[PDB]
Amino acid sequence: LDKQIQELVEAIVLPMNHKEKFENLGIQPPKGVLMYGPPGTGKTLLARACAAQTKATFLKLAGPQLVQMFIGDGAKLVRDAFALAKEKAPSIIFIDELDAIGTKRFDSEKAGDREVQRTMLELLNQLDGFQPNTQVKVIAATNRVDILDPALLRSGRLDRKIEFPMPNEEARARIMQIHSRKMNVSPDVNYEELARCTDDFNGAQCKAVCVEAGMIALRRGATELTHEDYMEGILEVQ
Amino acid sequence: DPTVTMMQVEEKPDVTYSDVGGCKEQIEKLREVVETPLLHPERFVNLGIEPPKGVLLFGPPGTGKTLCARAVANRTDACFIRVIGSELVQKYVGEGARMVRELFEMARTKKACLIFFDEIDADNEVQRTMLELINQLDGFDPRGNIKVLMATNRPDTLDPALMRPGRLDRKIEFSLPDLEGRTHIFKIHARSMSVERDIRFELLARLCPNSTGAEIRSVCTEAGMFAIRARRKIATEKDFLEAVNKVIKSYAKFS
Amino acid sequence: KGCLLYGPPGTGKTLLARAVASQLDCNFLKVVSSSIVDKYIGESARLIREMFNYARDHQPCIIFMDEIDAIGTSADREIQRTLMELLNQMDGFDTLHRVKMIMATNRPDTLDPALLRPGRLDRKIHIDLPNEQARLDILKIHAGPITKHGEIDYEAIVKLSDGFNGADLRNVCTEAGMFAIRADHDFVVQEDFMKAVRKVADSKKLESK
Repeated sequence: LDKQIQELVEAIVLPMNHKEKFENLGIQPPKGVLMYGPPGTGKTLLARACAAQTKATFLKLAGPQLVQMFIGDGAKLVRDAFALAKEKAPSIIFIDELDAIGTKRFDSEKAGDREVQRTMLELLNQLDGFQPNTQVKVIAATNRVDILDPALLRSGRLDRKIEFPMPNEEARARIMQIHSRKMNVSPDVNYEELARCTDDFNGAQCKAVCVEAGMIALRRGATELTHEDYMEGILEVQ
Repeated sequence: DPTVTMMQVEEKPDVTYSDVGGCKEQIEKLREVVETPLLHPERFVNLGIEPPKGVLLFGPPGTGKTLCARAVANRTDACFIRVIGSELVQKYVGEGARMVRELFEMARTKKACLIFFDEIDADNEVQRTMLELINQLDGFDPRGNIKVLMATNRPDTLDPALMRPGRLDRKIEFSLPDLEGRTHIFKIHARSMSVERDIRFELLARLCPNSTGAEIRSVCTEAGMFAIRARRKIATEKDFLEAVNKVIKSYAKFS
Repeated sequence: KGCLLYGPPGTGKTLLARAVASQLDCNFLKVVSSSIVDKYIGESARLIREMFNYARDHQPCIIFMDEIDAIGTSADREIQRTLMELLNQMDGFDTLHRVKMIMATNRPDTLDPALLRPGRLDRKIHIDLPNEQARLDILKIHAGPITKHGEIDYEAIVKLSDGFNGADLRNVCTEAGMFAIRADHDFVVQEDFMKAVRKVADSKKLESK
């Protein structure tokens, strides 16, 4: 909500408001942004937490949503998302876990991920093949850089690949002050030990750590969350 | 009004908290989520982000249909709405969405009533009910703070490997049988037909080691069937002792 | 009915199909390499006669096959089947004047020696030099609407960005314009232009797998 508002808000407002500069300069805006990197940032709950902060329309689109038991439904959901998004009011679409479906095996005999690459590369067909992409874009993100799709190098495709490293004390302090920017924070949380113990913990698991900190705070007697309760929640879940 | 609507409302307060024994840690971890968030709503809103959503109860049956009964009895006198899993998989599919939306509408009529799904362990006809069931429980349309708990025997893991890291958490077990825990279930079976209090409960509880809640429920059930069969007036273990050791040993052979 | 444009050094010929397709295409019919999964028993014959039968029924048909390296034991038997269907498609009594396709790949060792046989890929031209004069031409006739500083050199930007395509160089210059529009100015110092050429072009060289 705090450490990413310029690329987001500018990247969603400029293709509709800055059209005058687009006609005066002849420059198209970027379309795809990739919020990749090692886990621990919480791109799902924090990116979705920022989609409501965009104040625009939002439409959910997850992994098991596109993948159906029947065949041919992937194109139906792609053209449906282009009906509501491309035809209806401008909505925001944020997908996640794109690297797990970007596998390119050598043996073409049994792989569902390549049919997910038929729907996915069909969307890339409807983005590279369709030049007028000034309307609703496509936003994707991955939790690992093990198998990166090499065919994502285009302005309409995922171009602005913003790398987010391991959530160090500075980064964990940023996303944790975004996650704890409104709640009752006592003036004694140094965030040093508890931000150091947050290893291999995604933003959802760190939110669960915040809940577990929100559990014993009734029997501790203090109505405000303390410093040691975070690491107590870490050592409580694992 | 279908039978599921008139039967869906829970009444007749069943087994109470007096059966606290054995698995006390997890029953507290699931009691502080059904009792505390509704009884003390102000210090959970002022305490931080949101109160705990719920837990999960899978694994062995053990003392099933007794802990949800405990959650019904220990209610704050505002009875909640529970759903059985047998209504999900039935003939003439498609009505599951109208049902799962009409019970949420009844929850809106009942000032955000708590919704519980019992025995979830009961293929597009299922994919629509589980994907739309996630789109309704995990959706913010009805409510996101009422109740989420799946107490069942089998998890039927279709997409929990990636749908577990989120609003649902606290992977724990259901219960486990102990030696000294059964005397509380006997103490709540004292609330049944008047049994002669001269028979010590520990004497009946120490002669059935490693007996789950269903096995002792079959003790106080088959002992009742063979008690009314004997055509007597009062229940004494000197008469149906063969029913007791027969029902714990003949059933202990395979279970 | 088919042409092969492979380059042993470098990759990015799919962006060349996007250069010809972005210059003059006029016929939209795309086929992706992810439609030959063949997870079933195998019936690609009716898919070839059906889709190419629709290519017979439809006059606008220009195909661009890309990313064929990863799809090239019975791993090769399906390739011999679909290839025998290709021979069935441009060796029978077929309307060859209406069909048009282009195959692309990424490596010079996975060039499908079965496809290297004539009849399948007739016209094959190795690209050892990415047409520096056609690249300079594409920059001269694509550098019109983009406004830059007065002091500008074309041969320097051509020489610093090579190996992929001239339309990719157009993407480098329009990328420098996409940064100049972020710096809310029409003409700026060429330092940021060299940062877009070095960082963006070298980022393409790094992530061009």
